[PDB]
Amino acid sequence: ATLATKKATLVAALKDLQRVTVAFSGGIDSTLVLKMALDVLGRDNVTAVVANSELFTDEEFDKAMSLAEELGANVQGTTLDYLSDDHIKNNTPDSWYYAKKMFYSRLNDIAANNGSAAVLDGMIKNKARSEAGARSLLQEADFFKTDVRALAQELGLTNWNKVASCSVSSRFPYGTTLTHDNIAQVMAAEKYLRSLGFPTVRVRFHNDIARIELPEARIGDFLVFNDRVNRQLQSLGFRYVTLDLGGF
Amino acid sequence: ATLATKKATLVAALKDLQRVTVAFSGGIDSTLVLKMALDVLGRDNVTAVVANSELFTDEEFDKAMSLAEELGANVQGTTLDYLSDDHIKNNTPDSWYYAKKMFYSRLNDIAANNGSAAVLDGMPGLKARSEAGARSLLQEADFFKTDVRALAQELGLTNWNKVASCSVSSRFPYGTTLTHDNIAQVMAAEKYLRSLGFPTVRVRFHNDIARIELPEARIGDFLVFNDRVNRQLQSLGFRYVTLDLGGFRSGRMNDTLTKAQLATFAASW
Amino acid sequence: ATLATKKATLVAALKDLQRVTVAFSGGIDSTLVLKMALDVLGRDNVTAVVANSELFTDEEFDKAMSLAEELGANVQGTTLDYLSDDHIKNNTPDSWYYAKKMFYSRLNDIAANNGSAAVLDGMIRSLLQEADFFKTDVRALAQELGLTNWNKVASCSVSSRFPYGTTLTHDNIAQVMAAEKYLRSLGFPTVRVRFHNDIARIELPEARIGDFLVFNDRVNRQLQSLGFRYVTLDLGGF
Amino acid sequence: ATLATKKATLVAALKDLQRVTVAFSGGIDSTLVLKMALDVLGRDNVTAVVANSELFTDEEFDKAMSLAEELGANVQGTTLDYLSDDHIKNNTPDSWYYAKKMFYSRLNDIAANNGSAAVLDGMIKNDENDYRPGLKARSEAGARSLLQEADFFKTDVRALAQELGLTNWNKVASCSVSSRFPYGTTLTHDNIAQVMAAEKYLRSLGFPTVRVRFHNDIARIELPEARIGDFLVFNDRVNRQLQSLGFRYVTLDLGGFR
Amino acid sequence: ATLATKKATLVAALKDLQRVTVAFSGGIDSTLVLKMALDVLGRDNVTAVVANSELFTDEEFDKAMSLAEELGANVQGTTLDYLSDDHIKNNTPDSWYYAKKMFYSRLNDIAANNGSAAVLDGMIKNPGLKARSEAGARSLLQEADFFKTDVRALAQELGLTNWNKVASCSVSSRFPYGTTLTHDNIAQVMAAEKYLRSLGFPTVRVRFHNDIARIELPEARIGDFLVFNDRVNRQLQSLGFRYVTLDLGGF
Amino acid sequence: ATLATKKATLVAALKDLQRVTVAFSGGIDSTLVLKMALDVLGRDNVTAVVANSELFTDEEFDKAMSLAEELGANVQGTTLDYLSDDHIKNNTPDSWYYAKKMFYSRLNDIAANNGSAAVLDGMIGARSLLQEADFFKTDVRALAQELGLTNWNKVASCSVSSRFPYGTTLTHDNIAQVMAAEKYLRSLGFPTVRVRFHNDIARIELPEARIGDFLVFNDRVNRQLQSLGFRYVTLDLGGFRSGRMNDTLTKAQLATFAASW
Repeated sequence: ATLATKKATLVAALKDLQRVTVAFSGGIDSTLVLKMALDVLGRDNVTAVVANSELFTDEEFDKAMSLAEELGANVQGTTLDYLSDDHIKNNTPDSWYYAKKMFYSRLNDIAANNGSAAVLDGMIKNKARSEAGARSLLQEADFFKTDVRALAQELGLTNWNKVASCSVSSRFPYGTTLTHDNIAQVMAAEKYLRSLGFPTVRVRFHNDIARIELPEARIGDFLVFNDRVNRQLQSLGFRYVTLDLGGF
Repeated sequence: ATLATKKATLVAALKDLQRVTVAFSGGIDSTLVLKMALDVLGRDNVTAVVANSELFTDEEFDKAMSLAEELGANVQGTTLDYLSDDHIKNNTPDSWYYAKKMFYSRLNDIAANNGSAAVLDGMPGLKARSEAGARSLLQEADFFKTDVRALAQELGLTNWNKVASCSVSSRFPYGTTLTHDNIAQVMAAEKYLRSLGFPTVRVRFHNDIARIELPEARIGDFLVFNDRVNRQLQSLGFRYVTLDLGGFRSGRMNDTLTKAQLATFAASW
Repeated sequence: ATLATKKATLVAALKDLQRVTVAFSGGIDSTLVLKMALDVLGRDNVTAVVANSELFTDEEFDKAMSLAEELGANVQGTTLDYLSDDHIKNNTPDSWYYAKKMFYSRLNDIAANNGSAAVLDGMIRSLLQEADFFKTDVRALAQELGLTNWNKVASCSVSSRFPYGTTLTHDNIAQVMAAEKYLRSLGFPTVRVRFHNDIARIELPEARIGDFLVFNDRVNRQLQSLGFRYVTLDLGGF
Repeated sequence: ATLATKKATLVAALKDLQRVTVAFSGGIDSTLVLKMALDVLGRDNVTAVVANSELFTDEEFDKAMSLAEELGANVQGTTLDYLSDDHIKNNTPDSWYYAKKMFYSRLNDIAANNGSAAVLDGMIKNDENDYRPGLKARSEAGARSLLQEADFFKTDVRALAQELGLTNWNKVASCSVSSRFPYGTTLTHDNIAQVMAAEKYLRSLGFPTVRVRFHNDIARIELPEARIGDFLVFNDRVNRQLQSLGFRYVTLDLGGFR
Repeated sequence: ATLATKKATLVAALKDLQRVTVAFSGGIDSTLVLKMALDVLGRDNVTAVVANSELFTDEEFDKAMSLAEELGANVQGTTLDYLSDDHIKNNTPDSWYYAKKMFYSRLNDIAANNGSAAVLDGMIKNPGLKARSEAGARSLLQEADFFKTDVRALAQELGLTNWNKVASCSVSSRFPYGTTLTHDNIAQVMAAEKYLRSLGFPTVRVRFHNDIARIELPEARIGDFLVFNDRVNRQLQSLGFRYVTLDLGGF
Repeated sequence: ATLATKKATLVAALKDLQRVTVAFSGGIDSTLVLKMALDVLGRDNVTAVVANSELFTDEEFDKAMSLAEELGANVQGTTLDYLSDDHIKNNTPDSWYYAKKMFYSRLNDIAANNGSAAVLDGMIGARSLLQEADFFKTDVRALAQELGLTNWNKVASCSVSSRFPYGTTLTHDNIAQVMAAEKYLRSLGFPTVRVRFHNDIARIELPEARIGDFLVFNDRVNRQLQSLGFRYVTLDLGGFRSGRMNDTLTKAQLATFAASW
């Protein structure tokens, strides 16, 4: 019922586990888990694992790896072939579930081979995890979003990913099959738009059509880049480069 | 040579035919032929025919019909079912040819049944004009674009369509099947945009996506209508309503370097 | 005149007091005061109080209450009835003064009953100002204690959206407050909806007026449903 | 039927009236009436009348007078006192009626004192009420609207006007300045001048279609929504200039012009 | 006097000349002169002449050529080398006079060689009038006391609707009086303006300040221009400018 | 490889020098250097030196002075007369080098007279310990966050020489004219701006993402910079740092255009 009591619960579960493997995204939640795991169990009893895959960009992978090193953790990257699963490859509405299922399976094999007693993730109290037996100790300790912020300040944590990343699957219609090329073309398209000063952007893939989603308050400033964005996204493989009048 | 020879050639060829049926678009070229037919042959020996179909809007048909009456011609409306032809229904790159062929076939049937000696116009197989026997006396008289203007002013011609019409098939990709509903959907979307003050517009059909083409100089003014256009075309059946950042007739206004880049990009499809 | 020397004076100042009640707005300044009060005097000798009233939004009240607890403070809500004062109710040019009197009277009244030696505020008793904290010193020291979360948008009393002389009502306040919250949700954090009966006069920073065009029709219809008959934008800006 | 048939009706109606007085506003409709009257009856049996008043701008009055002379008409200016009628003075919803009556009453006296058989105006099928737009223009049993009798629509007015080579007219349809004041608000020489000077300034920046709605200390500017994007570069100049004209707040209506 | 009396004067003056050469710019004045010459003397006795040169755009020449042919006139293009005269090339305030002098001299040679009794221009009653009188050209609109009101009234009476309404201006105005005109900087300014007009901005000037282009647009159009910033920048640099700028004062 | 390994190098390099003098501009790089220097050597072994001159604004000098002292450094003002050097006064393409020579010459005299073992600067006789420790721009920000550094100059400062063409002589009047014009533009909400001086022509460079917002200010800027002495006030259609955001083809073309001057 108090932050001390919630932090006490978390420390006790970590002390009980002894050795843990932590799924590290770089957000505040996984940052808080990894820093309490290091403080309670020591550097030699925690392994931070960062997933690298086709559904996320090299930038977020590099940023998550370096943040984990900045916390003083031993960090290990692992690559998942999400496109090997037909639910992900053909993008069904259940694609995220099979991606999380494949991710947590790899984490258990790492945890089994480094002697960890559990895989830890960042999930707090607001499926594929429970099937895997991973533990969300923040959620077991009744951490809400405000308690994550309070404890992060108490431990002097200031640096984490403030932008929540989302799988590139969301830029493709459910029917659409994801390939290594159209994913890369979508990823380069969003990265270019971001470099113009639009941090919140989506390039929705509709075969030959790119449908760009921007916050509507930014579209007026965007006009100066229309021609450059058009030709650049066409060089990336789109035939039509369009702007959604509904916005982001 | 002389414009007097361009008109003399035309006058002699019309006096030659005695009775004619004229394919009337409402454009300057067909306007000019129709009034030369009337002046040379009289009302009782000219039949103006204006096509009505699903590939063009009711506005231009009603506008073309009244203009032919304004010239003093006896006018005939005929309705064509272009979608009965599978080349048109399935929007092949040859669709224009089968549309013209079906049109000239109906004109030849109308002319045979009224007493005309020829069908007149303004300008995969045999040429749809020549296969049917249609005569383009303006081109036979070697009229250039300015001479049509020079003779049209000389004859006091004032009301005609300066807007070049284009078949609604052009808003669908090659291969896409045209339906009565998606045609109506495209037509209502473009008419809505014109009512907001954008006379030059295309709503390109990509199934669930509408791709709007506007002149780039107008896109800044267009933002005030984004939300209204989005919701209006969604009520018309589109799921996503988008604006093409290349504009209407992309590349027509780019610099020399990026005009050739946009050209070779389109040369891949 | 170093941040280390400024913080020592501030820590020492609090130390003398022993027990404090802190006027907590949720901004960076009062957040730094409250967490130095907590660090120096302990949680049981600090009372953070957040004022709620008709002149400020429920959102900033809820946000200030949660932020003070996030620092680990015991937090107390207090409700002020500003409209009970006839100077405030009729929006006189001196309305601010009678509002401040009611505000500090209530905090002094809270401080008297919890044993506090003084009421503290965040102004740049203003111990931040006495220690010569500039805006640059607040940012460095708040980060130094790991503070990242605070209310960055400074609130202003809703009285400013009504002409002097106009009687303030719960409905005209609610109408103005709802109009501003809608506009902020469109991506315009700095906005005023000036109330002129049938006319809403929207003030935006001039650098943002270009971005606003895409929202003209939606803003027009939304504020008409809120009770305005005409919805207008001031060409002079904010 | 055909535009030729509509014009034949008009020619016959003019030949039957022999001598006419034409209420000339300078718009497309009034230009077509005035120039067919001149073409059929000759300059000696047509009197063009252009109204000058406090409710319309001197600019369009000067333009209409020059156009009527340019058309080859004998044109006559007459100044009306709309504000003399208290129904117009106090801007009631029925103000249009007393303005139209006073306007047509003056025209009938001009027609009575020359040899004209009828007052003609520019009113077509559909059309808008010039004092109160949004009330469909209609009737007037004391005047003849030969365009409306011949079933001229707006499209036929263009077609026949181009056919006669008419190019110069006022393309923006004018509306009485009464419409810029709320119902109940009393019209003054100062607030009219204040609104008229404000619209005249806005028109000089390249906005021919504009309304400066008067709300005492508040100016509420109505522009066509398609033009509001162009307006941004003029915000500060318009704010200052309309403030010097007496407004305290200068605002832009997010709904745009009607 | 009445417009009927002025038109009678105009008709009688043309009837007396029998065969004429008309300097045709495409404006209201030159269109009215050319049309009355055709109406009074017939197509076989009128020659329309349109000047082509480096100081004006090919677009205005082509439209002027097309207008004369539309009126039913036999129209003839003639090319003038204005920069061969140093008074013009050095861009002095009197350069326009030497341009007009070279123009009327060529018109006199055309009229001398086709049998015309006079060169006619569009000038009216109320300048570059001195060059006209020295060359003996005739402004019949001004002799008949046509004012602007009479020109417009008669153009309506003859059903004339189409003429060039935008007044063209010599490219010298895009260079300061100190700068001497060369064929390359003229070509550079003309290509830049021709590109800008192609984007939908008919009213534009590209003022030449050596390495700097200063673009003048009507202020009401500057908002529309933003989408073209990058394309205009690189195209005018490829034309030789180092900086491409937009004047915040407008046109 | 790791930020920890680079910071260890940085800590060790400072310990060896024992006492250092830091050239402090207020940017992220020098703020980082000064704060690691203070943490490793203590306030008594590092003196912060901020340059004051006619080529930079009083605002940039005061902010560097307030930031260095707030971090706990002993801060020292030194005034440089850059315009006394004809390479700077006449703005040659190598002018920046003679400005750096005159500044680093003054820093060495302070370093000789305070007992410092080296002059330190922010680069990634002078020592750039960030560059020796293999700090890239990303490592500067990551480590600057680690020490809680929040206040630094986010808009990069640049000598006013850059607003004048090569060959043009700098005067107090044209410098003041450029500084007054940029300060006015900054007050309208454009913190990143350049007013390039071309005698009677002002050429304004803004970040392209901001040019859409600028239209509302056209007339005010035109009149205000005209009162400052310009005859024509213009906006550069390439923007600030042109070509940096263009597409692959037009970034290459603009780099060709820029290379021909």
